[PDB]
Amino acid sequence: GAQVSTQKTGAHIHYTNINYYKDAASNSATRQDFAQDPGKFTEPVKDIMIKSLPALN
Amino acid sequence: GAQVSTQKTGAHIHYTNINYYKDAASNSATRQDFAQDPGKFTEPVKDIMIKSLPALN
Amino acid sequence: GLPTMNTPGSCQFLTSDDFQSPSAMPQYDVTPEMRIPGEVKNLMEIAEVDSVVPVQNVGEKVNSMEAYQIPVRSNEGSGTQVFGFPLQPGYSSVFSRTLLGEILNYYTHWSGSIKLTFMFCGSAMATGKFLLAYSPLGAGAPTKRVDAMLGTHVVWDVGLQSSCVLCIPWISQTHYRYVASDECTAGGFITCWYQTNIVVPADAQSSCYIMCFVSACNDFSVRLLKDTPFISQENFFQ
Amino acid sequence: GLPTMNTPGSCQFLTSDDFQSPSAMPQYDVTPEMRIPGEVKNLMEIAEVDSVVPVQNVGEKVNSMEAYQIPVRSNEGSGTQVFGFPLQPGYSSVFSRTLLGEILNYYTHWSGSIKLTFMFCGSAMATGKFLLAYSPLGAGAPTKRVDAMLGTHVVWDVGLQSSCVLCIPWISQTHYRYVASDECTAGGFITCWYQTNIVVPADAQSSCYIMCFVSACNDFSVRLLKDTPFISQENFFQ
Amino acid sequence: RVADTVGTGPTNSEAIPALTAAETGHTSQVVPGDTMQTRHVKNYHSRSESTVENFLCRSACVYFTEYKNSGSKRYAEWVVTTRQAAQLRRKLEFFTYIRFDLELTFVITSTQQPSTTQNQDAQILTHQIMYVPPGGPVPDKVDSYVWQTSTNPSVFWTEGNAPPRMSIPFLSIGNAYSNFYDGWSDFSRDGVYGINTLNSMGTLYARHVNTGGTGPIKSTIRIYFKPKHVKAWIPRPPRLCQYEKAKNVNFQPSGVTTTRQSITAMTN
Amino acid sequence: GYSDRVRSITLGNSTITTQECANVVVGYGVWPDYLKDNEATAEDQPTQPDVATCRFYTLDSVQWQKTSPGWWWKLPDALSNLGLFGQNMQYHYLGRTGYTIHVQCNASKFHQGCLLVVCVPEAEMGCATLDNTPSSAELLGGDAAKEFAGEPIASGSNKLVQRVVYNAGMGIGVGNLTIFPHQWINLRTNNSATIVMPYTNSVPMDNMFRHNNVTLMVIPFVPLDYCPGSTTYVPITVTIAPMNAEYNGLRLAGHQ
Amino acid sequence: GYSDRVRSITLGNSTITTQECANVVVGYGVWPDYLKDNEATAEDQPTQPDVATCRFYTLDSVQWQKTSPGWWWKLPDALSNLGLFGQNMQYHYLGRTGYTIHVQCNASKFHQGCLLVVCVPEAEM
Ligand SMILES: CCCCCCCCCCCCCCCC(=O)O
Repeated sequence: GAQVSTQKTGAHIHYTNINYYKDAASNSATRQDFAQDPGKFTEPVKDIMIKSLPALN
Repeated sequence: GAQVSTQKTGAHIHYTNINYYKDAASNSATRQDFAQDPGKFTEPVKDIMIKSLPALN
Repeated sequence: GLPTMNTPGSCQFLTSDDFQSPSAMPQYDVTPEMRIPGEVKNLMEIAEVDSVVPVQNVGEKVNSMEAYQIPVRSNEGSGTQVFGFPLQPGYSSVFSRTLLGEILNYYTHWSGSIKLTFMFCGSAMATGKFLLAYSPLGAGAPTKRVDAMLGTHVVWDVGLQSSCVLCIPWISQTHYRYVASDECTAGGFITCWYQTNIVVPADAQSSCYIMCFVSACNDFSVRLLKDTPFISQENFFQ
Repeated sequence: GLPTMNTPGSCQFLTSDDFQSPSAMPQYDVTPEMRIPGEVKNLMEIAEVDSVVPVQNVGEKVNSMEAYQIPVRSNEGSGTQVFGFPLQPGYSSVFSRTLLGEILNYYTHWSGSIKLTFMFCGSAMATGKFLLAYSPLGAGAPTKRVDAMLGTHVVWDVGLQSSCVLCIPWISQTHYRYVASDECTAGGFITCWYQTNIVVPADAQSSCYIMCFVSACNDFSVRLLKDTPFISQENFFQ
Repeated sequence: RVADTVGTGPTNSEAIPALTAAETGHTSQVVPGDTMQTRHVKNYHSRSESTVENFLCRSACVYFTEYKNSGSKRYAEWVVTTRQAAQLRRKLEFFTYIRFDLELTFVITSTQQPSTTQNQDAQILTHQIMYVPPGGPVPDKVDSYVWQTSTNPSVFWTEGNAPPRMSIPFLSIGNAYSNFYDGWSDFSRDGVYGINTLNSMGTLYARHVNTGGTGPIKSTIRIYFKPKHVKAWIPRPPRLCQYEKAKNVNFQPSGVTTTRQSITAMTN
Repeated sequence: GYSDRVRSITLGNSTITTQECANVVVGYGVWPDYLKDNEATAEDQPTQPDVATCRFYTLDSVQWQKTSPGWWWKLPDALSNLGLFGQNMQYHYLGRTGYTIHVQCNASKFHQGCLLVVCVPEAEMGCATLDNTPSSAELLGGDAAKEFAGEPIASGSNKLVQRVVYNAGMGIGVGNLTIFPHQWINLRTNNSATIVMPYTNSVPMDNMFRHNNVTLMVIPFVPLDYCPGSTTYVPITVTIAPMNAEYNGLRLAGHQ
Repeated sequence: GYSDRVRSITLGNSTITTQECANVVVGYGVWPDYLKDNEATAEDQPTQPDVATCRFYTLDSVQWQKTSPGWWWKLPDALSNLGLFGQNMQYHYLGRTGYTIHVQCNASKFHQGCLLVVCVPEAEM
């Protein structure tokens, strides 16, 4: 059961990976996980604030 | 004749295995055989006993 | 010749490794299998079976069969404590040598409930009521019956069925408690009290005995298997 | 036995290498995951959060909480300069210890805009107007308010909202500017001036303070991760 | 992919993007275009090195110890702790809670030690590393039964080839590793206080399997840690201080930052 | 119409009303909630005292002086002897709860000062002596505020928390306390700060007496200062309300 | 099969098991229940400690002598300093609750005695 994935390349090409162990802890790291969400740390406050309105009214 | 099986992972992912020998005694151990039955050692007695009835009547 | 790279750790020996190696004898014809009773697939099933507990493990008592027996007698005042032992099965002296404890000495982490079974061994005429209690960690061990009653407990009556089961609920912040004693996780305190004085007719013995049996419940589990502390050899045996 | 060739570099150890190796323990059952607040997926998200700036980092001021405070007072003549600091976050003393600067000390290249936030901390009655300006590289640092106005600037008024944001546009010939100071790429000069004299009623203090907050904008990015300069050990700790 | 700036044109308006309140604690989020006229620019920049996994997926040497083929100190024992190396400790400290698989590489180098003995002949040394879980019996001497390792994971290495490598599953009683614990070992609160209370990862033992030659040989074993499959939560500020012990966070007091000559001056 | 500044919070039989406030902050965007059955390690049913435990509790006020390094409170210790909530934890081995924090300071328009109200998970203070861990009495103050010291603790060979303000006791820069959830009280713009915290911990439930989850800290970045004849005493009051409090492991009272 | 005499009552974390018992008596044929909204005088929401308050509590035993006139207990006073239930009433101005009573005496077949266990509303001494 071979898996085909994209490679890390520049902008302005696939690598085959096969698991040979069943421990699942013997796999490679998940380097390609480019997801971010600053909503927790920034804009923590309950009532939402618009970009251009008086902050306190 | 490749065989695809699941890996050992946590809860709340497949490994390929190919046999290269015919002796059959050269294979890997069967670690993933999670079957249990305490009925032999516990509740050995012929007449079945219910969880909440007087044990002797 | 396909090009190949060598990974770090090539030509190394790991005790717990699973690989394919060539048989010493080719095409051996193995002897046919036959039906055998009591087949075993899991260690836990052996731990589920009850094991006698040497509760009175003091001095000469371990040397005699008196270790297993727990003394009880008719007494002037109700509320005296029959016995007290640590909750954990693995480290405590009382549960260390039992079936479940011996299996645990093999594994680093343990999880789930323990069933304790108590069988009265007195005359038919003898009658009595005892209070068996488990107290949750972080509270000093109960020193009186009133304190013990606050901890979850089962009141037992002698007569009719002659055995009782106190089931200790798992109450741990952690999913797994170390078999080795841990300051972070304290299993609990288990103690027994007289709910009422033992009563006997004239010509019947005042003092009787109570045996204790300890086993793994259905929820029980283990992890991180390790070498056992008890077995050691100075030299290879002959 | 398939024929195989060995590549150059076989049996070598690379710190940053990604390969498959056999587990020390076979089939371990890992503890189940549970929900935790403030989960982190990217370092940049931490840099977006504002960090207090020790703008007055001179002498005794770093030892007291006076480092963060910037002094302001009513003055006879308008046009005096409140403060001046280097644009780059990584090398400059003023931004080196801040959240964004500390993350940058870890990475060799940095890219994108910086948001600077200024909050007046004076009495309600106190009023004033200040001019916050950024001057593009290759021009000597502004020495007068007229020179500063030529560089892009935001005129701020105290009262109503008590905080202002000066956003520094990225203006670099290169896509990436080195975190380490580079002769080739000079980030810029950031300076503040009095647009008008601070005015206060009798019984209100003439002198107030202004705190500064520094953060990565949405366009900000980093590359070539490297060991940080600040952390060092003479010996392993015990 | 990094967000790309939008082109803007001059306008006079009631709306006030630059004006905001620090008191709310909601970080201001304003683009360069709101403050000044800008031009439409496309960005191909990628936030692909800031990911927590990329930042923490590199081998670092946590600790090294020395043992001798002859003399009193036959074997070396090290308790397994992340804290004793500053670089590994500082990056782990960046998150309060971390969950991660561990990759272990051991590098062993043997140096001949000068001696009075002559015409020495040296067969290739073989080195054994054995890891013991809490409560496993410790070896008391190099020739002990403990060295059989029937119930203990163990690796044997022959000098002159690739360093031995193993993968470790996430081992914790807890759902996640705790970088900082604000707690006492006991209910009373009289006792050791710190992360050391949650410290029970076991111990590692290294010995010469065999002695090739009469002369004394000293072997250094270096242990390397590489986080894998990383998961983080509750991020913490940068430490900002030199470390002092691996059992506590005790610190000599430190100035906030390096000091420039004047507030106006651009020179550090 | 309505005002963003005006607010009214009602918990149990206690209601809080401030004419002026900065927008309320939820620290990780998560409201406090009762524990899931899927995530629950303990078999025994939990006991939920509901409104009894979940009410505002007012602590002893402190005096803001022109030279006060800082004031800090260990929150679990703060409510350890207050009402039914103090009684329930003493009775029970395991407790998990959300916490509502409300810090109120009142000053004249002429007054000028800025206080930083930050709640930090797992803050570990470090002892002034390197070879000794900090004492429990120094670490936690019951019924009384513990105060930061502007100067570093002097050389010593005894247990003593290191209180220098810039390190904040954690040996980390004071300015970077922004990453922890926080709310700024500026006398010209804000009357009081409200922070709501989701329960945070690796374990689902933990014994409250042995372990403290979060620590409320107040530090003035800008010193209080006023012209002569103005009120010279300023009072800061901390009110804390438990949220969705639940208890397990019914046990005899007291800790040892 | 089953026995009328054997019984097992489980309340909170306390379980009571007697091999021999007379049939259980409900005094007026009414099970204890929480108060109805239709019948409730007080506007404020009530607090229900659930299992904490609702568990068996064991009192100090007495000695039955050949000449003991009698023993009597005021039940609300009996549990006034016992566990969370003693704490809740001390904290709260109004409390209404059902009560389970279990009186246990053990004797040899040869022994002979008869005890009357009666609960009386509003007894005024
Ligand atoms: C067989 C030889 C190797 C033995 C490896 C044993 C397992 C070591 C695991 C260490 C994990 C450290 C995690 C971070 C620090 C901590 O939480 O204690």
